[PDB]
Amino acid sequence: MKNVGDLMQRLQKMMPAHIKPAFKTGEELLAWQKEQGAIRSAALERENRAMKMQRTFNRSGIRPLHQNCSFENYRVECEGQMNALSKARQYVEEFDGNIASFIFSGKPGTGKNHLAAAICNELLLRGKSVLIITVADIMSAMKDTFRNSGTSEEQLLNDLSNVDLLVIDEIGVQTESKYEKVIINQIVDRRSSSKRPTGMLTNSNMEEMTKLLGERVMDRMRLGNSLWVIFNWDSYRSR
Amino acid sequence: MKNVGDLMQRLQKMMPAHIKPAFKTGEELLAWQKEQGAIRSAALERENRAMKMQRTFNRSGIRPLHQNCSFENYRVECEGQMNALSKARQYVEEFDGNIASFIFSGKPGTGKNHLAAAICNELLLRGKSVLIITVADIMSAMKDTFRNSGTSEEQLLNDLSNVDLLVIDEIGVQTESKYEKVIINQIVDRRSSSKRPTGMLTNSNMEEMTKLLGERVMDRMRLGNSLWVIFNWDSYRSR
Amino acid sequence: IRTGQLDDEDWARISGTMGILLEKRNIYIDDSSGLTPTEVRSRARRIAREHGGIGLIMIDYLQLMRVPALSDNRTLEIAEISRSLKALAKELNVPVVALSQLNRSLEQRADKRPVNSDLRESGSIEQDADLIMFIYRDEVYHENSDLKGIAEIIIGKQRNGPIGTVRLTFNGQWSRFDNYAGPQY
DNA sequence: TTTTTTTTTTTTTTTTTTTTTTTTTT
Ligand SMILES: Nc1ncnc2c1ncn2[C@@H]1O[C@H](COP(=O)(O)OP(=O)(O)O)[C@@H](O)[C@H]1O
Ligand SMILES: Nc1ncnc2c1ncn2[C@@H]1O[C@H](COP(=O)(O)OP(=O)(O)O)[C@@H](O)[C@H]1O
Repeated sequence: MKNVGDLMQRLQKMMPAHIKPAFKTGEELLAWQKEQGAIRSAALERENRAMKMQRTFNRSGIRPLHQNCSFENYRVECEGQMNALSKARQYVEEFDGNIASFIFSGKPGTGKNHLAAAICNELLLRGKSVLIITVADIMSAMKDTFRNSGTSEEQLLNDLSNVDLLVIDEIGVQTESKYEKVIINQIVDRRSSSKRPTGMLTNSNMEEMTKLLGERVMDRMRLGNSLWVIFNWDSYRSR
Repeated sequence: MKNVGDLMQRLQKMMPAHIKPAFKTGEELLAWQKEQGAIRSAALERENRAMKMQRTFNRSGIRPLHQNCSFENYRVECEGQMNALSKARQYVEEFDGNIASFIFSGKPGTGKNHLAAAICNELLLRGKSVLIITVADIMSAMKDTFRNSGTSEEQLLNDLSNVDLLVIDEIGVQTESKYEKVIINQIVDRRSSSKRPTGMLTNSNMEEMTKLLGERVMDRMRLGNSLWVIFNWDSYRSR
Repeated sequence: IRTGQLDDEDWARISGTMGILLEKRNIYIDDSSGLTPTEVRSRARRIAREHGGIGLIMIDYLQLMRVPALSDNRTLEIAEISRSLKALAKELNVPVVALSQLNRSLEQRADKRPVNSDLRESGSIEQDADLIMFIYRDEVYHENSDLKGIAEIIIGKQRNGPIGTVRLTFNGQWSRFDNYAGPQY
């Protein structure tokens, strides 16, 4: 009824001019489809990694309180602030494949979570996973996992070990639970021994910590540049 | 249409000279085939045994912190170190068909996992199965196994029994749990009763440990040369 | 496309794929419903003699194929169908993609990956074939999945090649499977 | 006969850690 030019012309009756069909042949169309497919695959994988964190846990790795939490806003007051801040910077930069833990010890209100979240904000741009979490919330996850037979705590610990940068928060408290001890040592065991990093946040001293944190745990924490940064300062929000 | 001559000539047209078949006959064919059959079956059963615990679980064997763990990076300090290294070597050399266990004891930072992993590194290349593991990780696997009915704690225990050298780590902590004790003693019962070796790694003394590993399990471990080898040094990473 | 709500880049890519497909004149779609293997062989032999020789056939939802002789017995109907299609493929020396539905046996199984058994009728199709490859897309069954946008092609039989489980990405907004250069399987 | 899909009723087989408040008597 109608031929090549006539059909394409009946179709240019719709589309305006200066139309570069962009392929003209098959040898190129397959290649373009290949390219776009690899791109969409990468994006899809990113999205599903994110969803895996949202399903295994709740609470997207950084919270909306420490979300706008880069290095820049960290107001400077003293020299230890540089000893912490620039050390954090080189810790981020030298993080790649580095077995380098860290413990920020210090009083509350000092910006421990703040710099530990600046780290994580950077590593999100790097393309890695993160999680700031409280041990209370971890044990809550455990004890909720006990309920349902769809997820299990070994699956949970594997989800934790599969994380790139895990950090723990509110550890200095002397909760005496055997079942907290067996988890808090096992996690860092499964991470360090699996050749992955981790870094805690505390309010305590080394020996204050070392009876709660077993000798093995401190041993598997102290590697390379173990980063024993400490805050011996006055709280921020009282200013 | 065609005979041996013309056909094999057209065959050499494909493939060049000096391709001599190395069979020439009907019996050597089947003989070498059976030879390769058994050789293939060797690595086949090897792959089965080694993929059990990488399909169900991860990292079955030595784990990447203690992988690059030759005997020779072992730093020399004292006669205790000489005793440890030398006795480890002779334990490996007299390993085959020899019911001999090991219970290292002492503080961390001394080379328990180090020596166990050097041992297991060698017994890999000798052709034997190995698994360094935490008791917490075993119990985590159990508590996950209760979920699915396809697998079973029976299946995992028989798999551990199928291992040549089962070893245990971080047993020193005093968890009194019934379901932990049944596993920790039943495993040794199954292995030793089936004429199979293993060995443990702890911190405490024989008596303080023996309420955790029953008199039964301890005496059933202490066969041949029990190899109690003890470390009473300072931590390595303190240096 | 079925709304006309499209932009210049899209108008262009349509022009391109169109102006490609017109130049070759490969494809030949039959929009007739209740065909028989007789008619399939006829049409295929017709496109064969004229246009060189064909290279591929696709048959959507095989079970609609008929042969009124065996309309009283359905299993034998499908058997005749399958033999006819195999003989066709052997005649013209091409492949014959022949879709087929599955039965509702894999629903009461908790795995939902189809097996070679779960074919819609007669079980000859699990015998007359050189290749089966089912499809499985977990996001249909599991909303709790971290495996979405991902459709895997469970091979289930191949007489001259390996079994497997291939993995690909589904984007049904434009009705395509694409390659999944991702982790292993 | 033997295949196949569909619904409906019967039996049988399979199951751990957690956290608390007590509250004694020294
Ligand atoms: N040097 C600083 N500059 C800017 N904000 C700070 C500083 N130190 C503390 N803060 C603020 O104080 C809050 C508490 O610090 P954070 O580390 O989150 O808690 P904690 O001090 O208990 O670890 C943060 O929300 C942060 O905004
Ligand atoms: N004799 C030694 N020479 C060199 N390094 C050692 C020695 N003993 C222990 N180490 C090191 O100390 C760390 C702890 O040793 P290991 O036995 O693996 O754990 P643990 O000391 O807790 O048993 C390891 O990183 C190991 O390399």
